[PDB]
Amino acid sequence: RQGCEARRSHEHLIRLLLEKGKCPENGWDESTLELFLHELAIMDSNNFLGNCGVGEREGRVASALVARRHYRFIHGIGRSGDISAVQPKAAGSSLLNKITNSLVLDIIKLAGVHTVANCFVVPMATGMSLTLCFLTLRHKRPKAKYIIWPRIDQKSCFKSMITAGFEPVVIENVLEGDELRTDLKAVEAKVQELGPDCILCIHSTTSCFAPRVPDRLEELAVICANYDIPHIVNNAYGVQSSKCMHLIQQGARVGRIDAFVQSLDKNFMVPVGGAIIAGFNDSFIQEISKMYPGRASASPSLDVLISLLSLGSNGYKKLLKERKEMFSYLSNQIKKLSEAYNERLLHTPHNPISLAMTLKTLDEHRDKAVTQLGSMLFTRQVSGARVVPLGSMQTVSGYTFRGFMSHTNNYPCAYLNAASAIGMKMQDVDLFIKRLDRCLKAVR
Amino acid sequence: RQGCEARRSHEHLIRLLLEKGKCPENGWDESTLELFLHELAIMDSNNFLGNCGVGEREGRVASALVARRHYRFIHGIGRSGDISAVQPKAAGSSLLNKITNSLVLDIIKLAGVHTVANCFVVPMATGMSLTLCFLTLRHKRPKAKYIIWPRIDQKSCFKSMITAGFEPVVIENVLEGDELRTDLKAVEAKVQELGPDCILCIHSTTSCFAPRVPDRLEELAVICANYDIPHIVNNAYGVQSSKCMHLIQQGARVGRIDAFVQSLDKNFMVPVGGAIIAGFNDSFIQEISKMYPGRASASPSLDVLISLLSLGSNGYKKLLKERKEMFSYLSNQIKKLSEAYNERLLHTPHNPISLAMTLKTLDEHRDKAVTQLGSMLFTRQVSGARVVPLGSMQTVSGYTFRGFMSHTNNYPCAYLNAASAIGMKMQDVDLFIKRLDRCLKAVR
Amino acid sequence: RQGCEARRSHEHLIRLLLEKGKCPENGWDESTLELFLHELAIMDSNNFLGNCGVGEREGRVASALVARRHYRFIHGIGRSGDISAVQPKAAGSSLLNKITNSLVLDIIKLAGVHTVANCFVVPMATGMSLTLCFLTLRHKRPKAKYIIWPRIDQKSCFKSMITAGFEPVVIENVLEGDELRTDLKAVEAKVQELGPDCILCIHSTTSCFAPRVPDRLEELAVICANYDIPHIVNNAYGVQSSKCMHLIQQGARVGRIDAFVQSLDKNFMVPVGGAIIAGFNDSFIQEISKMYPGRASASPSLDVLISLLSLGSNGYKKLLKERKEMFSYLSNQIKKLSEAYNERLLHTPHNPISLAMTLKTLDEHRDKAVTQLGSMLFTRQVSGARVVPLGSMQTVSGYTFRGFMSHTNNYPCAYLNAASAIGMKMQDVDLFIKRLDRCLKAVR
Amino acid sequence: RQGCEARRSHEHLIRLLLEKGKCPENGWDESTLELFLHELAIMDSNNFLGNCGVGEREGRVASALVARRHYRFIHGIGRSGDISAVQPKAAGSSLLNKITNSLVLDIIKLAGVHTVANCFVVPMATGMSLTLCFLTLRHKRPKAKYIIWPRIDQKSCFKSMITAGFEPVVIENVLEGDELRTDLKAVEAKVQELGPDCILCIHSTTSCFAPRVPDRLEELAVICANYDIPHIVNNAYGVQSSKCMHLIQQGARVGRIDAFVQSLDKNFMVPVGGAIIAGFNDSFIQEISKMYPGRASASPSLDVLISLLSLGSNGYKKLLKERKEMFSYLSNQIKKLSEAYNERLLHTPHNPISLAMTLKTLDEHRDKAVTQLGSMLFTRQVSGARVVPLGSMQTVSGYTFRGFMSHTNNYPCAYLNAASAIGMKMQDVDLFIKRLDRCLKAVR
Ligand SMILES: *Cc1c(COP(=O)(O)O)cnc(C)c1O
Ligand SMILES: *Cc1c(COP(=O)(O)O)cnc(C)c1O
Ligand SMILES: *Cc1c(COP(=O)(O)O)cnc(C)c1O
Ligand SMILES: *Cc1c(COP(=O)(O)O)cnc(C)c1O
Repeated sequence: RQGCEARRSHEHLIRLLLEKGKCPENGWDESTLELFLHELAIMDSNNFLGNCGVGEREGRVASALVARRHYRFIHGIGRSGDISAVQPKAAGSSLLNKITNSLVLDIIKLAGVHTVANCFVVPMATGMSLTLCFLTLRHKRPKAKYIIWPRIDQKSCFKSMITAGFEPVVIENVLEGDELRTDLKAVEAKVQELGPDCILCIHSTTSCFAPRVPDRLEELAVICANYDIPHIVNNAYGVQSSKCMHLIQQGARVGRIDAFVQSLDKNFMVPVGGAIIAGFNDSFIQEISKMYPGRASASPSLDVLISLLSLGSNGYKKLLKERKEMFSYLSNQIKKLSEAYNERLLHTPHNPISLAMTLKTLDEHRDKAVTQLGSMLFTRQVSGARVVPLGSMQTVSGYTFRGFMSHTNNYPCAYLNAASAIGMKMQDVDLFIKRLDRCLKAVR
Repeated sequence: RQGCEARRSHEHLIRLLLEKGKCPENGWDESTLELFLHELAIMDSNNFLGNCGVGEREGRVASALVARRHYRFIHGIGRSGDISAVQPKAAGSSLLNKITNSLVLDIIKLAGVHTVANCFVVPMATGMSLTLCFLTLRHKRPKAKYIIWPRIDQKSCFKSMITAGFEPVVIENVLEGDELRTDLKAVEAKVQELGPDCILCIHSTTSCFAPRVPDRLEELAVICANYDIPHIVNNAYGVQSSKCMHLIQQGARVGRIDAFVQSLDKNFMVPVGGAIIAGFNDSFIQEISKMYPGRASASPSLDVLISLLSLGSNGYKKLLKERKEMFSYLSNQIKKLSEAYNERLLHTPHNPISLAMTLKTLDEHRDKAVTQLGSMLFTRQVSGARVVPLGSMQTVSGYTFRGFMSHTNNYPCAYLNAASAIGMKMQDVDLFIKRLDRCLKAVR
Repeated sequence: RQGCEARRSHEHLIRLLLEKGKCPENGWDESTLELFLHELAIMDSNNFLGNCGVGEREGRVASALVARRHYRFIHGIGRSGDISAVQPKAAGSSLLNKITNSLVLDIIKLAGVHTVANCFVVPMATGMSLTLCFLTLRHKRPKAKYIIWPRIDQKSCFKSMITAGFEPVVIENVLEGDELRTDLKAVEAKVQELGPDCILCIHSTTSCFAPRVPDRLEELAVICANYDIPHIVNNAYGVQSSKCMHLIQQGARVGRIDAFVQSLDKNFMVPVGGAIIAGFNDSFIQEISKMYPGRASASPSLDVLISLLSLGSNGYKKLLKERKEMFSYLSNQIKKLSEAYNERLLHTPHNPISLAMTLKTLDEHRDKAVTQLGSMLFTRQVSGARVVPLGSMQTVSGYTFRGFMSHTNNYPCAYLNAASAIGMKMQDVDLFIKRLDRCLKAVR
Repeated sequence: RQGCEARRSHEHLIRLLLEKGKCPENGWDESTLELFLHELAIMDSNNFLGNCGVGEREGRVASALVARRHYRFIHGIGRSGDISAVQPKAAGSSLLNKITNSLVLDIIKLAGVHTVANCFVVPMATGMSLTLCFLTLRHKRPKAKYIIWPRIDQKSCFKSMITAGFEPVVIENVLEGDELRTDLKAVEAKVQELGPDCILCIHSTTSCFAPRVPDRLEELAVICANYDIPHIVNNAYGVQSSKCMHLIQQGARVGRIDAFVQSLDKNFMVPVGGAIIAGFNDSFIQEISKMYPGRASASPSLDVLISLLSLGSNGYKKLLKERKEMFSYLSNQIKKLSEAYNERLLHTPHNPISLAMTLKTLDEHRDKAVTQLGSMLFTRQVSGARVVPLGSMQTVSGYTFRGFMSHTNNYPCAYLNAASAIGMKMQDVDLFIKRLDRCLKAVR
């Protein structure tokens, strides 16, 4: 009796997801969730009882291990041409995809950009996703050859411009105290020296390693609005930061932001290889969508859908709150640990995720020591702790960087990065701090 | 006693996979396979006991459902810039990826291209994968604007040229009996009318729907070799066909093939969204690899690795043999079924996968009937049976096709497609034939 | 859409199960099966979304891996008063239990005992289930002290009588050709000698190792009926035999059979640990059930339900046909191998499952050759093959057997056992034959 | 590389388990756990790559879903002669069984009975396991006919004596304040009256529903020792109580305790159906084990092994601490709620798990108000909450109880039960309190 009435309780919660398309506040139980997924998957034609297929793409699976791990979703997302089209052979995977995007939109508002208009998950890394942005803009701006780009030493966002077949105009950053920041004069100087006509867009970055900080999106938004140049923001892991997101929201408010791009794995704790393209003008975001040729994996969407339904927005809020606390906590431990070493926490207030500590007391010249500290942390099972020494030469797609990983040619000292990224735990910091200590003692 | 000695038996079979990198002849038991995968996954730093992470990309997972369905592989494939580089934080996923590619190479030889030099799985559809080919060629051929392309009515392979920012030079096909084939005169005519300098490459297609057939790769290979123009073959679902593959092998032999591109889902019965880029010149295939910006999903590779280890090459040989038999069987049933309807099997011998049956006895003009047959098969749970009526106008990225889906502007009659793609079963044909019959009777 | 009409299809198969309680003719698809189970599990109170529990047995599960591997079925079957009883806290578990027993009833009819009245799965193996039968009979026959038992050398069925707290009266078998068959005169003599009121039951055995054969149930059914003594049949792995089953059907037809018991795993290829108790007196089978104190595991019931739902009655029949055929094959092959060694196949026509080959030409007196042969096969990973030398002495629970494993005190010769049990494949026979020959050559 | 040194880490934890047989202090990671299990399962002969089987019990599994959900453990535990015995065909199952019993021994020490000598998991629930105890005692005391049993109203433990084939001698409890406690004088009187040789055992009970409290085991242990009678303790859910456990430890210290039995699920949050039999005479516990006829399910053993390996001893202690605390909380909260309704918390200090609240102010004589209250809570999805009106009459196995569910013939008042059992959360208490108040307001 209370049996089929128990079902209704899960049902109410699924109806709510579909009819409003926002995250649940509290996460779903696994039971509700898997129920939901089986429901969807049986909607796909490959999962019809007594189907017959005489096509070349019938979603036949050879290995039951493969079918089951994908919850029997096989046909991917989109149609032949358009990636945002309801697949006629896959009603269930189409709806998976629709819901997923909707949930992600919901979170992006929740995270600080309450005026975001439209977004979609794309099964590529952030780099290739940025590239798809550029490939779309080419068709809108025939004359353009150049992408203006405030320097940031990440091989993927840089390569994305070159993979799209454009030329990066590398605007160095300005040292303001400890921070490396947008050189607004140099940016406007280039627009004029090259002409709005010849600029594909300005390519800015929020989330980054200190001592760089998030670009001055407000001012760039204004510049772009004025010269009628597209603005594309690399927000790889900025969704988890209130500062980064408000900055984007304020940019949209006073000027022009055409699209911002975020990594799924970095913001949602899922496997690498997916991303979100998002914007404020609905039709442009659709256009980037339609520029994608063919059907794409449904795997990244499924993960994010699974992850958000289990968390609910309250669970994501909790991860965000804890990242903020873990950031303060990591900073204070590094203030304490540095002072003890006559090093200091570099003063980088405009960067809310990443931190840097001086390594001035290390004789890199005589006995490579900054570098020896590098491999030492890796072996001692510390990861994500980046060491940046002086005088790093790296070549990438032909362009040579001087001072690579410091986002500038001559930063005053070598330092060490650490970050409070989402899902970090207090044990992470304490182990890091203890192991760091141990490592320092063995070098100086 | 025979306990730890039982382990050695699985071990021998894993050692064999690694030391030689070819498929097992007979498939592995699931036990060996999952053992193998757990082994690999524990090699990834995110799965180290007592790891600490202070980075922004630590492969943290929020949902255990997500971790487990990916066998705990989280970090994806490649490094920041280069997709073929051993990820230092993911030794296990790097090796997964290496082995996967190696296995796929092994199969491509087994399938008919015994001189293939190098290949790699890429987590994008075939369309975007073709696009990555073009984006790579741009940098090698600065002057090029045009891609010469023997017509084939598939929105994705066509869009791939435009997404890469080039212009498709659409070479119509020549009607030779029932077959639509490469117009070699028109192709060479364009090379000269435009100049080798201005051609990015020739973009040919093997696997396709009848009455088109695989392009004359031999002759095009010669043309491309002569005018020093790159040759890029769309082999979307050709791996499963001995004719298609030998054709590619013969092309490489007498001339120039730079890369050929295949869908994972269509050739290996896995979820959509992945592909294989392959070639004969090692360094070029590496170059396309390095053109990809950022880390990519490891999901498609895992599926193909899982699928091939379970099948072994003998299992794949068996699927291939059965596709050939199911093709004969499907043809004979359609000869019988057509003759009974005063229709006929179109004579399309050079096409080994797809078949077509005349629908001349259908009054599309008066009562849409060809089209009514279309939705009717869909509702009756038949899929992959394509109906192509006369006078189909479709626009795609600006270009309008006249006679769309017939690969020509004025094909002599409407017809119906059916194909023997891999993993098809005799029940598929018989259900198709029965349901087709039922559908015809209700229209004529 | 096509999507929602899809669920309809699976609901149809499920509805049909619930209504008629019969096995599907054709196996269910995994998707339908897992859908079905998820519906059931959400019906247990521990899986309710709003539930709060303040009891001692609330179905709380600590480990997700444990929860998930049992499809979230936690409460077991029954109530502490009866296992046949519906659990108020677990309507889904309760439903699973009823469905299972119903399907199993179906298959017992299918397999040859078309007049079975009642049965139930009990999560104890065949031995303890026989004990549960004797324990029930105790309260029905206060004076009874003895169980009359035609000898079969298997420790579980023998211990069952002692565990139940009764005294086995071992009745020797009578050599007839090569066969060991029931000594009917000796059985009726013991009845007469001890007096019927002192006999708890007669305990017969159908399935058994050659040269023994299924007891003459018809004659025993007659004796039992005439002397008004309970007849309990050990049918551990007789469900897979039309012969054994027909013999039980015949016994019920001509005389008296109170219960027969079968192993879940031996007859249905599920893990060890469950059984089925069946009978013709519905009231009496209910009494054996109600004699069980407390709740019981639902795991074995779940295993068989999954198995029968995936195989369908057609799948199970196929296994039974394949078993018959492998029996002829294994037999012919052993006829052939024995000749080459001047041994022969013992003629045991009345045993449909198990075969015996003479080992008369190995000198166990002079050199363990028989014994060696056993361990030799064991090391070549042949399992099930049983070697029986002359004059084995085994004491079980204080009772000594001469010629243990031969079911008789003095059997003509040493022999080797081999059987065709459900799921055996030709490879099994060929590998066994090849390895036995290699082993025979070694010892000689 | 770092990868191969990784496996080393998990092997270390595994080695430590095998060597010492103790619970890990900190829980295992799933990856280590699943690695471990896979190693074990490949050690069973049914999982051998080269195996051929020609037997009746070869571990063949028809369904992959069944195979996989049991981690490919198929053969069960033991041999048909003894369950403590190593299976030659299943070294991994055999190993799993030994490890499980060892961990469980560890936890029983941990939980308070530090002098336990021996135990084993048996895949029967607590009732049948008590039966297995009486069945063993039969052969040890041929004259014994009676089981002396201080009354506790729970049908499983009562039926266990009857199922075993003995006659319960029900000893009424003595009202002491609000509590029902053992009537020691009446117990010793029955011994004297019936004679020790006619008593199979005395059967006491620790865990139980308030107002009953754990039997005075110390006094009973003394009596039992003096009169040389076996003492069997029903400890169904007492492992989670330091009090109940200390009381068993004390009884063993001062007098005689032959075995005590506990439920797997009630004490370890695994599914229903398993139990643990433990004692201080190692030889005697071995006899209870060897009295089991045949192979048994390994599922319950697997559940607890997974559970204890994931929790670790630290995890289990945390659950026990949380249970104590929720008891105070639930108690204070019930003290508060009762006052508002002019009811009181019955004073039952000696019962550490279960609480009782008076329902003296509801007129069950006039209007089912007590009974209504029960069904009312049931519909608001409160489970475990038990309502006990005055003068309930229940006949179990032909024995009639007055005031059934109250453990006495005439208890002062109707009351409501609530318990803090392992895994209870504050939400449980708050939801129960809120809903009980809403239900109390309704009835009045
Ligand atoms: C499948 C296929 C493609 C690739 O399509 P995607 O959806 O991008 O994988 C291209 N051309 C043809 C003819 C195809 O069949
Ligand atoms: C992660 C990240 C990217 C994107 O890298 P992918 O590997 O392509 O996802 C780009 N720029 C920065 C600063 C990043 O942190
Ligand atoms: C749980 C319980 C039992 C055992 O019940 P089963 O259903 O057989 O596991 C026995 N006595 C008491 C007091 C119990 O609470
Ligand atoms: C299998 C078998 C049994 C039952 O053995 P269990 O291990 O208790 O399941 C009983 N008698 C015979 C002849 C058997 O083969």
